[PDB]
Amino acid sequence: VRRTATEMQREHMEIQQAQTQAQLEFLQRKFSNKALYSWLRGRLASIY
Amino acid sequence: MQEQALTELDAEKKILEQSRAGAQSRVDSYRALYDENVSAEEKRTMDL
Repeated sequence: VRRTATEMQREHMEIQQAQTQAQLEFLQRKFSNKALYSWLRGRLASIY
Repeated sequence: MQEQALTELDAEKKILEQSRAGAQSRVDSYRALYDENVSAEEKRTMDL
C-alpha cells in the first residue's frame, strides 16, 4: 500500500512537471512576453 | 493521495492486529501451562 501511494506521489510530481511546462509555454507564447518588451524598449530608446 | 495515505492506516491496523493475536495466543498458552501447575503424572512421579 505504501508503494502504491509513492507511485501516486510520483504521478503527482509528474503532473506538476507537466504544469510547470505549461506555464513556461504560456509565458513564451503570450503576447506581452520578454521579446515584445525588448523590441519596444529598443525602439523607444532609439526614438528617445 | 490522501485516500491512499488513509488506507495505509487500515494496513497498519492489520499489522498491529496480527501482533495482538500473536501475543494473545502466547498468553493463552502460558496461562494454561501456569494453571495446570504439575500434570496429573508429575504428581504420580512424586508419589512414586
